[PDB]
Amino acid sequence: SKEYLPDLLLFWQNYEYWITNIGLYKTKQRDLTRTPANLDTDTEECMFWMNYLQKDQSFQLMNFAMENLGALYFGSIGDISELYLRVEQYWDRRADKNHSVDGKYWDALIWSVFTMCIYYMPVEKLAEIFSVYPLHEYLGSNKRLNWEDGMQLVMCQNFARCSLFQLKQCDFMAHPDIRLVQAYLILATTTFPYDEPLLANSLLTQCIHTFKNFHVDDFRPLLNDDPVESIAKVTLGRIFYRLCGCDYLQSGPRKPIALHTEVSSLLPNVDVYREENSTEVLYWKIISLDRDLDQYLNKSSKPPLKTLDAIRRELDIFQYKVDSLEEDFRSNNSRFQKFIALFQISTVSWKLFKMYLIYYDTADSLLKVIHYSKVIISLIVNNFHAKSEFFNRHPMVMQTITRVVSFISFYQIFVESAAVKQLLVDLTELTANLPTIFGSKLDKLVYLTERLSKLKLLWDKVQLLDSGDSFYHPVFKILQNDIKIIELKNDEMFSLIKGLGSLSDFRTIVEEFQSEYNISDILS
Amino acid sequence: SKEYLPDLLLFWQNYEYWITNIGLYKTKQRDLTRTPANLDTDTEECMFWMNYLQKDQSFQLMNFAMENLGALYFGSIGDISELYLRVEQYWDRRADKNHSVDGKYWDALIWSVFTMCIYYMPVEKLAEIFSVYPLHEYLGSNKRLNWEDGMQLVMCQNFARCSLFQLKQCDFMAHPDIRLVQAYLILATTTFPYDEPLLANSLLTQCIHTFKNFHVDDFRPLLNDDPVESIAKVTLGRIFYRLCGCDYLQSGPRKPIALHTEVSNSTEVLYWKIISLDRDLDQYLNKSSKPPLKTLDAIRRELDIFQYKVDSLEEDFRSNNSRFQKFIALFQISTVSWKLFKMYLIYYDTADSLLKVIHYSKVIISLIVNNFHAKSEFFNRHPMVMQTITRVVSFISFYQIFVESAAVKQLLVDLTELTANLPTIFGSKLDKLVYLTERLSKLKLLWDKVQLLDSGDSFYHPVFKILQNDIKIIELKNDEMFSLIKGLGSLSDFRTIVEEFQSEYNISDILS
Amino acid sequence: SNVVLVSGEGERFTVDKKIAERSLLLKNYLNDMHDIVMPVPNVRSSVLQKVIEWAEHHRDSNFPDEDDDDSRKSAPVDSWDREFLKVDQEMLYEIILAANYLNIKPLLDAGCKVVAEMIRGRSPEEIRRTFNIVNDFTPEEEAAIRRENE
Amino acid sequence: FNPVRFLELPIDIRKEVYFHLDGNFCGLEYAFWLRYDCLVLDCFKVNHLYDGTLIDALEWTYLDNELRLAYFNKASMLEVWYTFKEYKKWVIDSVANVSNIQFNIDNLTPQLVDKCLSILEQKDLFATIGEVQFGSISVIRTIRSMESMKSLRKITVRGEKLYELLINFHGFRDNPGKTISYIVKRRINEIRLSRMNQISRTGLADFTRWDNLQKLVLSRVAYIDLNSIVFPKNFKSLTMKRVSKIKWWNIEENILKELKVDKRTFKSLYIKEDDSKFTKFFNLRHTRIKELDKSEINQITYLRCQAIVWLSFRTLNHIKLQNVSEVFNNIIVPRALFDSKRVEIYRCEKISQVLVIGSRS
Repeated sequence: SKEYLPDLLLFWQNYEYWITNIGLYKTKQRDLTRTPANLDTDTEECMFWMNYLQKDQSFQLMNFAMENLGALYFGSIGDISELYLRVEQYWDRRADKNHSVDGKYWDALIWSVFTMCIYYMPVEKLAEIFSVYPLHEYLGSNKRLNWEDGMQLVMCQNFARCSLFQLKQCDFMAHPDIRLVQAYLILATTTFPYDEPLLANSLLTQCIHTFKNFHVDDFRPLLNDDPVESIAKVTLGRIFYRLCGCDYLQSGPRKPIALHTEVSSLLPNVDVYREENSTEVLYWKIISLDRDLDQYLNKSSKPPLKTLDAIRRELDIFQYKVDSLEEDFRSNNSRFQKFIALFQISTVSWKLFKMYLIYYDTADSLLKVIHYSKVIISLIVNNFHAKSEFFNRHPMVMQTITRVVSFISFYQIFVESAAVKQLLVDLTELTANLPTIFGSKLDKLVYLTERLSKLKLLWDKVQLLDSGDSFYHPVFKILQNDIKIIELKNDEMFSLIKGLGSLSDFRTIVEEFQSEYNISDILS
Repeated sequence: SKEYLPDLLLFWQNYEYWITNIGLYKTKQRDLTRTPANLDTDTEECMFWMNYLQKDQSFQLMNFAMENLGALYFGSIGDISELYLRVEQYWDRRADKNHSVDGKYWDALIWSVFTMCIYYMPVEKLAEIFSVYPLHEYLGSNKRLNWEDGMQLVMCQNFARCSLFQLKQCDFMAHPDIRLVQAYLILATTTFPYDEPLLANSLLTQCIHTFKNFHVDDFRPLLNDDPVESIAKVTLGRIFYRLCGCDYLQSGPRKPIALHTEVSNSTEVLYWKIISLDRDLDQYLNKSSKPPLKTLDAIRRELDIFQYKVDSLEEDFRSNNSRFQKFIALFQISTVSWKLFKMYLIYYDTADSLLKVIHYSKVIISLIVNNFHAKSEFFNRHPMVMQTITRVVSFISFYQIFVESAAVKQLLVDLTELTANLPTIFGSKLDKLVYLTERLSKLKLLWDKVQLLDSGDSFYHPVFKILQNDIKIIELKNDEMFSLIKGLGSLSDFRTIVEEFQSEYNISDILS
Repeated sequence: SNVVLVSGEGERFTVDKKIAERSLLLKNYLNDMHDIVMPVPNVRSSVLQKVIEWAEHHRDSNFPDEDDDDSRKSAPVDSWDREFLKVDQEMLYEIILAANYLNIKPLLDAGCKVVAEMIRGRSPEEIRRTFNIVNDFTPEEEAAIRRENE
Repeated sequence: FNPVRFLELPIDIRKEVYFHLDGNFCGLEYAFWLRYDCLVLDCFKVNHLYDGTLIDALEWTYLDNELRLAYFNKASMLEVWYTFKEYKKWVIDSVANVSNIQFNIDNLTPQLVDKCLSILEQKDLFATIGEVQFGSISVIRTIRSMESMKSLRKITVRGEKLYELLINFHGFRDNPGKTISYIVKRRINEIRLSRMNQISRTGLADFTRWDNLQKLVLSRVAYIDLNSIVFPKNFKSLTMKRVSKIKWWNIEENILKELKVDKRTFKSLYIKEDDSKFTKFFNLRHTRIKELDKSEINQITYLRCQAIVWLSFRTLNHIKLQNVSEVFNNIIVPRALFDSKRVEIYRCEKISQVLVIGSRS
């Protein structure tokens, strides 16, 4: 019999929630009796990584971001030609021995902008601007590494830490101001929310508290307002919808305080149909389609087909709006905006037809999954060319492939097909050719896929037993115990007790495979 | 006509929400272009102010807390003889070079306990323990200042700041743990929520994040549980109910992330039930609506039930912890009773209301004057008597402005005499309370010397326009739109009397 | 500038890009980056040739909308479409499967209207009196209905 | 015709087959065998499987001295009829809890409406019934029973005799038994109107009493006036079927009273520049939409124009229009409901002027 498949596809939703989503990005094994305390206070380290930079290097980073990366910061900070004055003021106020809170806020904002500049610059321009040598003079690592060898990410993470250190010098908890939130919306474009998810959740809770301090709900200005007040409300609305997007991209069992009062498209105090659609709320609408799909992962109920068909209709509507974006390609900012919107709309299409395949098994759903996987392959391989390799550095290409190359692996364990194997070969070709800036995270993904490849072999050599009621095989036990182990590793009761307390060949094959390929290797 | 009295008593709800609560205690005038961003991050300050404390002095602080302060820390840390081991570990580990995060959490907890010891200690033992002279050698102030001048408040603020500095060395943002909530609830016993208000709001939002990290929503022990887990869930329930209490004691416009999901071992449950009754009373300050009579009658019936429960409580004379608990519980239930009959007087104008207000006001005065003797003077240092006496003297002065009575006048003289006799550990809040009482008395003189007029539809008097402009100025001062604009870019004889009163008796003097 | 579709059997067909924009998939598979061949699996080449002929017919026809639920009910039974889909049933279902895969709403609507006219005018008391996929019907219940038939 | 390959055919294509096959299951009728088809049970299994977005016209009737579910055609001819245990058994077959069942008053007799409500109340449930179809003894009999009607979400009211008594706020009378009981008005999520001529005559069309409206349907009405109608808090949708000449909002008269500019000079102020980017997808071909020029206005004045547009347009998501054949006062809609596919006009060749305000950036 081949009727074990629908319950196993329904088990994929639980496995995708706990292994691929939570346990790979959003779980950090902490142990408070072993972490070193912050007695350095990041003072010597960020003192070095602040006086390492020079002035001409900073203005070249600003010119690079001015002519390339505008689709990321243009909703957050606005127009960056205003910020050249702030860079001049930083390089003039660097010699001052008494700083103000406002000046240090502007300095933290421009250091976050520099962190994004370091994250999205290709290795050739970064080697022509910066020098490899004094970092190896300082960091004490191996003196043979280059920028393409894994030292660009170290400089990016240390610039993010220096932005956070300049936030620490403000007493940012005692002075709530908007330059926290904007700075986080520049730091939420790197892999900073995936490096330290605990610190990202704490800063994001501070950003939610800082935003809700202003008590602004409607960003449509009124008729009895200062012109400055109306421009302030427009910029605050753009910051708000970018903050909602960067807020949904970190959800899970460690993020309890939601900002999600934004009502999704036609199932809620902020109904998102009333704003004039700029880039930021368009990105939020695509993230809202994503969040309306991926709430049924850990839930036991099944999604209605009414909802999935509404998602299909609105998916085609925003698909056509991306075509009718209509900007000038000579400035190439619209090129990167078009890539972001097109990759997100292909991701949401893929998740829609994955849920079509799993929950209801509709007309050629697997074939549409293969088709949109090939579309994602096309949209990533097309940017293997020159001058636009860094387009493959926006963090959503790390998420979506992690959703794809797991699932097409998992289905390959149980249903043998011809197109699926060639698609898995294409994904295995694509996974190694992703940029090396995702580092260890990228490495972990390959390990997961490799484990699933080995999980095909144990499916083949072992015969499926039968009890009449339910089915029994070691693959089922191992896939169950993976979710059991990672749900055990997200239980903070033992942290509470460390706080204020005083403290059959079936089983053999399962213990052999879990002793050989442990799932806890993917935990951060 | 004489119709201004009910609408003016309804105006008192608005004035009591903004001026006596948000303006005096919960508003900090900030300026970001002039405030020194401390690049040192208080390392030079707290390094000295932690080298000032000595070991045997700290153990005498812990002994005083064990003897006399149990009804405060029992909600947060339970028993303090269990904490002596952690104090020993800190004093042995202090001489090291490296440190661990869990140790620094225990250090933040015991420094918060030290702050609670300093804030409630009487002045004679505090003078016998600590010197006065290195304080003025560091601060550069007068050598002739004493503890009653205000140096004990300065030492309390510096210990709170050094506890926060130990929290900042933990990177408590990137490492949530339950000792943050306990070390904040010990710092919530003082007037640290009134020195730095939005810093306390940020710490309380961090504590709400740290609590909801655990995902425990029901605190009852099951059968298949580890008993350690059941003890942990009971203790976490205690911390949750007291955290709801200290959350309600910091509400307002500058704190929108609230924990109040609960609606309406025996002591903490009694304490939260009294505070929740207080919450259901004072939820009608900022609102434009009015409570029904059935609501106030149910509050009165439950008030009599908890009055009998406090009458069912005991007291011990050799154990001062029991008298401290008894005074706190009886003062809380008397404050809730006074606020209930104040709402009776304001909203419905029911007979036998003002006599009940004077009755429970004299009960509050008797509970304070009973502690004016020896051996129990520090009972008046709890923040609830500052809040309660602020509301009482404000409402009695506002009632004396517009309604004359001899018993009310003698009550006002008693409140005014007791107001200057409050201890000097409240300091600037006490001075601004005296200034607000003096401003309302001069407003009474202005009400006396100026005729009330009427154009045929509504009344007109300078007192009404001044009391309205106070609320309008403080609602203008509690807006962050100007800070948002500065963040985005760098972009008749009647009127004469009103402007002279506003130019002489300014409203911005009660702010911070 | 011509666009090549690929069938399931392997025969590569060639249409124009403006012709291929009748499909709501070529319009979103070719619009990746402007700085040519679309595979269509599991479609026999005769079926894709008929779909291509239908797309070549209505090059300048105003179809109602995508979300007009009442214009689909007030049905225009087009003359060339009613002449076109007059084939046997399996060819018709393969055309409808291809139109669902190619995301072409009007051909899907026309095919479903033809199948709706077929299923509407079934033989009264001849095929309607024979239920044939009998499940969640006991022999007791079927015997009760056949006893209640007289 | 083979009904055994048609059932192995997948779900949504078979749905699209039944989408054009709503009421006419046959084509006078041999109603004995027509119920027990596999195709009819397939229709109702798919119809229960989505939400009820197909035919959904399931009535309670008292036929053959029995309370049973019944489906009526578009011309109100009876197609199928189920005993409730049967429909429960095959809904359980589909799902491997019913709550959406319509209730006419117009397609019934009051002497059996009373018995239907009495035995339906006292028998087991008096629940699982969503819509209530009004449009006078039977009406008052139904009103007394709606207090126990736990899960209803819809009210349809027919022509103007019954509307002004029940729905509009104008009365405020002293008859509690005649009108609603204010617990049924809390869960009243949709309201449809039909078979009338004027909604706002003899008073004012004010919906302020009815809280919690997320949709509204105006069908087959002669003359309405949007300027007269006010709307509740938390109002979402607005759908209008085939109507005659109607008046729209006073938005253009408020822009004309803002800039202090004339009518003919405003007709040279409305640009028609950005009409070839995305509005060609709208397939209008009759209404050429027009916007305001960016060079002929300031920034803050344009934001104030948007603020004037959102006044008397406060909370609305989508406006759906069938053939209206005339609109008097100068359609000028915001782009935030026009740039997405929310403002949807479908069959209007007689309408010509659509103005749209907002940035298309």
